[PDB]
Amino acid sequence: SEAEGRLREKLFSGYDSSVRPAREVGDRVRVSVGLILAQLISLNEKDEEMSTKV
Amino acid sequence: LNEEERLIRHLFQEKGYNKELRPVAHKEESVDVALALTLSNLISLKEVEETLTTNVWIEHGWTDNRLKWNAEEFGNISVLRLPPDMVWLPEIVLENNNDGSFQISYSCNVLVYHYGFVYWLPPAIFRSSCPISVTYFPFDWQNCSLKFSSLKYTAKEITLSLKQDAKENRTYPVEWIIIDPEGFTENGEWEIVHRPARV
Amino acid sequence: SEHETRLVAKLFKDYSSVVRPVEDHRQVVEVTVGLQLIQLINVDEVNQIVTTNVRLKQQWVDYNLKWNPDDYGGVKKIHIPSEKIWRPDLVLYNNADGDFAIVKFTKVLLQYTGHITWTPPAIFKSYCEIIVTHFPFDEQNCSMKLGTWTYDGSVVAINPESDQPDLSNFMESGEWVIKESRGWKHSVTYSCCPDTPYLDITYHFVMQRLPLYFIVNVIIPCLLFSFLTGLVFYLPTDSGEKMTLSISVLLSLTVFLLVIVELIPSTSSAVPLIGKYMLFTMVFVIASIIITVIVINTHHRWKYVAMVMDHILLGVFMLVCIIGTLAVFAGRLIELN
Amino acid sequence: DIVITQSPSLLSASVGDRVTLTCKGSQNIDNYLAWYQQKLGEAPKLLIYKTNSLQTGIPSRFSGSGSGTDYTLTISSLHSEDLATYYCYQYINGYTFGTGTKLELKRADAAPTVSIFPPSTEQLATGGASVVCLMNNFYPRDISVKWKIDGTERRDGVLDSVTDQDSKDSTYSMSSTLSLTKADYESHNLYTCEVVHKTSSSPVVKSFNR
Amino acid sequence: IVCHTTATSPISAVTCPPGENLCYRKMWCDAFCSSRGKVVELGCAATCPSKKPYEEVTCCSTDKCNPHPKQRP
Ligand SMILES: *[C@@H]1O[C@H](CO)[C@@H](O[C@@H]2O[C@H](CO)[C@@H](O[C@@H]3O[C@H](CO[C@H]4O[C@H](CO[C@H]5O[C@H](CO)[C@@H](O)[C@H](O)[C@@H]5O)[C@@H](O)[C@H](O[C@H]5O[C@H](CO)[C@@H](O)[C@H](O)[C@@H]5O[C@H]5O[C@H](CO)[C@@H](O)[C@H](O)[C@@H]5O)[C@@H]4O)[C@@H](O)[C@H](O[C@H]4O[C@H](CO)[C@@H](O)[C@H](O)[C@@H]4O)[C@@H]3O)[C@H](O)[C@H]2NC(C)=O)[C@H](O)[C@H]1NC(C)=O
Ligand SMILES: *[C@@H]1O[C@H](CO)[C@@H](O)[C@H](O)[C@H]1NC(C)=O
Ligand SMILES: [Cu+2]
Repeated sequence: SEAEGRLREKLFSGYDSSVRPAREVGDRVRVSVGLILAQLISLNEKDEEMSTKV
Repeated sequence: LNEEERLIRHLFQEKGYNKELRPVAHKEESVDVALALTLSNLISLKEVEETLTTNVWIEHGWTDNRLKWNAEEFGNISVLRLPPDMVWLPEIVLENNNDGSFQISYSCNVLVYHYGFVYWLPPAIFRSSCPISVTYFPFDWQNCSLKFSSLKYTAKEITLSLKQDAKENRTYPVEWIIIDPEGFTENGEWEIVHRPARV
Repeated sequence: SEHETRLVAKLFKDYSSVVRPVEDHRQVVEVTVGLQLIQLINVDEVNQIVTTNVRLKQQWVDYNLKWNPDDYGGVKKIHIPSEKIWRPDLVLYNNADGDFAIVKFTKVLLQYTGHITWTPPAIFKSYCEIIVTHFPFDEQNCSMKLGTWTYDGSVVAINPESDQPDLSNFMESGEWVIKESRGWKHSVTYSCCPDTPYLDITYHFVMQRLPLYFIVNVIIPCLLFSFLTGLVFYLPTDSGEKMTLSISVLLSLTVFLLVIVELIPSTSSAVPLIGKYMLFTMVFVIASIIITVIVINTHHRWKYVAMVMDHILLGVFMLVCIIGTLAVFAGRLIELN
Repeated sequence: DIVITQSPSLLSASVGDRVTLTCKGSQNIDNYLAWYQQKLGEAPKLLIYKTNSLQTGIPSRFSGSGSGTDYTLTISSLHSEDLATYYCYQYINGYTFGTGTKLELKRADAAPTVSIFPPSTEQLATGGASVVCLMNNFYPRDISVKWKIDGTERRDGVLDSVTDQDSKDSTYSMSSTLSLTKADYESHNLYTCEVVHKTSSSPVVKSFNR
Repeated sequence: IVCHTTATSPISAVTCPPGENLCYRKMWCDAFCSSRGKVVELGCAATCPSKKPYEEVTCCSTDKCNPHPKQRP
């Protein structure tokens, strides 16, 4: 995949995964959070603990 | 000099093999991955935890044209054994696992044949979620399943299919779980009645 | 003071752990495999799993790891991380639910001849067909089928170090005695391939259970309950204790069943001999209760007839108890004897 | 370490002949054997390494073979440039060398020109009395020399040297000497040099008196 | 009689022991039948070997009459 390889190499030139993508210093990164419940594995009333696969 | 060393330098360093990229000519193509499952042992079914523990060997097969060679040019090497970390993998996981162990247990070598076929037979211990039906207990029967899919690739990037066997030069799909007719030690409490497979 | 660093650098500058360590690819790597059994950790009859502590000694010659000792001050051996070098991928074929391969990557000992010794520790959970019929006096033949997973016999050959596993360091078990052990190499042919054999080494151990624990905790209570169920017939009807006695014995047996079901394996593959004896005791108690009810009703109707029936049934019950106990235990004791 | 022996110690051969040299270890050398060629006054040149691999630029005449403890070097067709000493050595456990094989040109047999010379009076005036015996242009190099004085054999003070094959005729020339004091010389009068060589069933003798 | 045998590696043609007169070939599937094909066992027998339910046995009285499935007599 020549074009995908070249684009992938382009994007990560000088990229730093440890630095959040705020363009200006005061900018905030908006993150949307959603949840899909695949399985309610269990609820334990002795440990007061709910186990879920999501 | 060892012909295997020359061939591996050829395939990976000289041709610049990138394991990150799918083995396709064009991005719009999907790689056909064929699966078969060998059940080595049915370890246990726990009804209280509703968990099925199985020992399985997941026979992957796919074609990677980047890994072709002419055997006569490399001392009649027809098969090559490689760490799975070297080659591109379709990254199949047990989707309905019960404990967060999505991936295969033992990363054994892949066998790459000179005509470009990549064959893999990773063994794995799986703990899948099998919802129990208690109605007729103890004379009950349970419909457990193992569901395999890729989370890294969608149906547009790789195609799942069942392995095809052949008899009298006529092919047919292997639509069932493989079990050794003589080596298979049966479980102490459960008997396998049917073992179908579906895409 | 610096020559060992030089040696390791010279060895691994151009090393490859992917290719087989032979001069010519048509050659076979000869691996010597020696299983040392350190401890029989556990046996599980319910899940048919044998857990053992082992050292899996592997010896082979790496063609590329030779050196001349005089170039390095007489250094004849070094220690190398095993992740650096090529290794045979021995897999426990009959793994139950443990690791298929080695996961403790200890160091190898490398000699100037290129000879590598690697002795990784492992915990093996092998699948074993437990036979429960003679339980608890049973002998189990349990096996460990080891072989290269991906290499076939034409590229890697494995040879057993000795006819038997190494038991010199074996810690004695508290419940099983290893009667004998033996490794056999097998070569198998398949219809794909007339030329290439597939090789495995199957070690096996014949372990004999020590029955004393199960004799104490299971056999004696059942014997006592049977004895009481026999004695209940010598008790007079006019005592009124008959029904109370039989009911109390039934309740005690039912309570002890909560122990029995914990101790007896739940495998439905076959009925354990101790389980058969338990069921026999249960049926005997039930029949004794039924017969006691019949005799009580007879006496209230005939008194001498009921007494003669009691005297006959006392002997019948005690003879059935002794006969059942002997038919259960004597056969297995004679087989072991 | 591995001890190495070579055979033959000398090998007479003619131009164009195939020739084979054998090297044998006390232990398995595991094909880690090399062969190098040396001429007089010349830097040694490696011919073969790892029992088979020709050194780059070596003529195809040379080929190596062998296994275990026994190895051979073969020259298919001996050129005149190939007359030399050949050493095998191993490099797997220590470094040890053979004694060398002196591959030399075949030559027609020649009887030695034997002669004897007393210590001249110019020497006797100094007190030295070395007698000398010469054997010129003999072949093969197998030769034995004995000094006898008044019929009694002498070994004390005896020395000898032999030239290499002559560049034009390939024969050998040998000298031998017997150092004596003036008193020891004057104590005897008969002197003879006896030469044993393969070209005759009986030794040649050359003698002098007074 | 001379029959093929798998007791040696590779498969070899061997004169049978005295008294035994039938070549035989037995095959069955194992845990690797899906990729390696059937197991193949070749040998000599006086009587044709019994069949387990999953086994396939063929017995014959000719020299080298039980080749490997990829070979020919
Ligand atoms: C506990 O359970 C374990 C289960 O793990 C039990 O283990 C079993 O124990 C048995 C003995 O107690 C073993 O049987 C013996 O196995 C030997 C190894 O067999 C293999 O190798 C043979 C070649 O090896 C020779 O050469 C090597 C090279 O150095 C030597 O090291 C060896 O010692 C040998 O000299 C090879 O021929 C065998 O393959 C043949 O048999 C198998 C079936 O077993 C076939 O599938 C093969 O195709 C092949 O068959 C050929 O040969 C037979 C004749 O043998 C012909 O009839 C066929 O047609 C065909 O030509 C194996 O790969 C054997 O050497 C040994 O042979 C003895 O007995 C036979 C008769 O039975 C005689 O003919 C021989 O002369 C000799 O006396 C014997 O079979 C099991 O292998 C072993 N099994 C396992 C799975 O581990 C253990 O006993 C139990 N213990 C208890 C209950 O206490
Ligand atoms: C490969 O196989 C062919 C056919 O058997 C043989 O002639 C040839 O020498 C082998 N070797 C190489 C290096 O091709
Ligand atoms: Cu040092």
